[PDB]
Parts: sequence; structure tokens; C-alpha cells
Amino acid sequence: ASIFRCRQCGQTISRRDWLLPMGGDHEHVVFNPAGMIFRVWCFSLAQGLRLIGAPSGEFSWFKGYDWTIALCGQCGSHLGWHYEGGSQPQTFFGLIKDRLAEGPA
Amino acid sequence: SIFRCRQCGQTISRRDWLLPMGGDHEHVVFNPAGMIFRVWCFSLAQGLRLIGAPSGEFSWFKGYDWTIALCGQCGSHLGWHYEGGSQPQTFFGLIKDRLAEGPA
Amino acid sequence: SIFRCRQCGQTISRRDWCFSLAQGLRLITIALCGQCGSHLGWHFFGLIKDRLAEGPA
Ligand SMILES: Cc1cc(N)ccc1C(=O)N[C@H]1CCC(=O)NC1=O
Ligand SMILES: Cc1cc(N)ccc1C(=O)N[C@H]1CCC(=O)NC1=O
Ligand SMILES: [Zn+2]
Ligand SMILES: [Zn+2]
Ligand SMILES: [Zn+2]
Repeated sequence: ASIFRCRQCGQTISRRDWLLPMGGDHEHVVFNPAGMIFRVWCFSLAQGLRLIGAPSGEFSWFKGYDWTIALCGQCGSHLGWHYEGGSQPQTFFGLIKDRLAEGPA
Repeated sequence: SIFRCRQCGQTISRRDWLLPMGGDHEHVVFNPAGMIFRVWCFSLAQGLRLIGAPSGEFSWFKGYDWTIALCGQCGSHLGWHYEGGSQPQTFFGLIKDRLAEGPA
Repeated sequence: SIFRCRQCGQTISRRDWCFSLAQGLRLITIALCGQCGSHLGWHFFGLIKDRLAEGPA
């Protein structure tokens, strides 16, 4: 019973039970076109976020998925991205590990 | 999909250059210091600096000698170059979490 | 060459021992890693190879 909370405001976001091994690992170190590097943990589900914009396929780290920016729905901190439009799974979250705090349910 | 050094962005390898050694490009191995590594095998890499002389001692890959591979830019230890074997003669075993994957 | 739990590094088995002997498991048989409780296989010990790591003795 471990949960991940927004490090800025404490809202519960996801659960350790929901870690998802995308391509063999739940941890992906990635860089965007601006050269910013993120350590992303993949989760099946989340709550308490606000997904902003329409999904985009441009520069997706995960082939066959479109992404949307995920903010903490409470404080607006950028916590990662939601991925959709794929298969097995259809949808999942890539959340920035350093912006989360893990603790007891 | 390009692999860069996670510490500095040096260009290192490509997803196209992954090599399934023994049926898998990923090997999970431990050294005699008890460190566990998820090693990805690549046919080719660039931007590294190979340090020292090859050694067969404790090689995870039978028939190959290894040389330490640093990031040629920042000096971070990214893995090993393997040589002296067959099919292939040489390849790179890089530590997955010391790389960052992203756009070409 | 020694087989260890990939998740926590518990020693499980070796090259010399589908295994005939293992250590460090808890049989529930479903074989859990005794240390971290990862499902590593069943008891003949059958172990998920992808759930192991290999190194020197
Ligand atoms: C595409 C992009 C352009 C910018 N000017 C700044 C940032 C980004 C960015 O992080 N995009 C991310 C979105 C999620 C993903 O999968 N891949 C990406 O590169
Ligand atoms: C051989 C060795 C001795 C130490 N004192 C510390 C670390 C290491 C080490 O990582 N060696 C690696 C080199 C690459 C290989 O294939 N197998 C290994 O165990
Ligand atoms: Zn928040
Ligand atoms: Zn570097
Ligand atoms: Zn374990």
C-alpha cells in the first residue's frame, strides 16, 4: 500500500500497484526536442491530474501513442503526460519520478 | 530514436543499433562488487572513450573481452566495449539507465 | 555463475544446479523470492528466467 503524491501539494496521484512495465521497464529516461531530460515512471492509471490540450503524436516517446500534458489538478505542477490511442494498453501515464513523493496509503 | 548520455547529452547510439545477443538485447547482470546492471547490447555506438586494455576477467559474455566505455564528453561510465569473440566480433554493452532515449 | 533475484539481489541458485536445488525462496508451490517476494517461479524448481540476474560466484 504505497501511493505517489504530488511533491508540491500532497495530492494523491497514483499507486505503486499501478506501475506498468512499458517495453520491459516501468522506468524510462527520455529527452524531448528541447533537450530536457526526464526520468519517467509509467503507471496504468492515475487520479488528481488535469490533462491539458488535445492529444499530440509529435515526438511521442512511446510508439503508437498520442500524449497530453498532465498537471497536478490541485496545484498545477507539471507531473508528466497521459498517453492514449495505442493497444495493450490503450492508455497509461508517464509521470516524472522526481516530482512525486512515495508514502504509505 | 537516439540514445544520448543522460549526464550531458552526448550522442551515443540508436534504437536501430540494438543487438539481440543470445536472443535478447537486454541482459540483467551483476559484477563482483554486487552492482546490478540492466545492460542493453548494441552493434554500434559513438561518442565514447574506451579506457585501458581489454580483459576477459568476469566477462558476462562468453568468448568476449571487455574494455570500460566512458562518455567521451563527460567521462560518465556508460558501459563496456566487448571484443575478441565471433558473430559478432565486437559489440557494446551499455547501462540502460545511464542513457536517455529521444528524437533523432 | 550465480543466479540472483533481479528485483532485490537475493541469491537463488547456480549454474551447477529448471533447477535441482535453490535457496532463498519461500514456497507458498508458487516460489516467491524470500527477500522481496517477487514471483520467481514454482517448485524441480521452475524459475522465470526474465526474473533473474546472473553474475560471478
Ligand atoms: C515536444 C516538445 C516541444 C517543446 N518546445 C517543449 C517540450 C516538448 C515535450 O516535452 N514534448 C514531449 C511530450 C511527451 C512525449 O512523449 N515526448 C516529448 O518529447
Ligand atoms: C571486474 C570488476 C571488478 C571490480 N572490483 C568492480 C567492478 C568490476 C566490473 O564491473 N566488471 C564488469 C566488467 C564487464 C563484464 O562483462 N563483467 C563485469 O563484471
Ligand atoms: Zn499538486
Ligand atoms: Zn556524458
Ligand atoms: Zn527479490
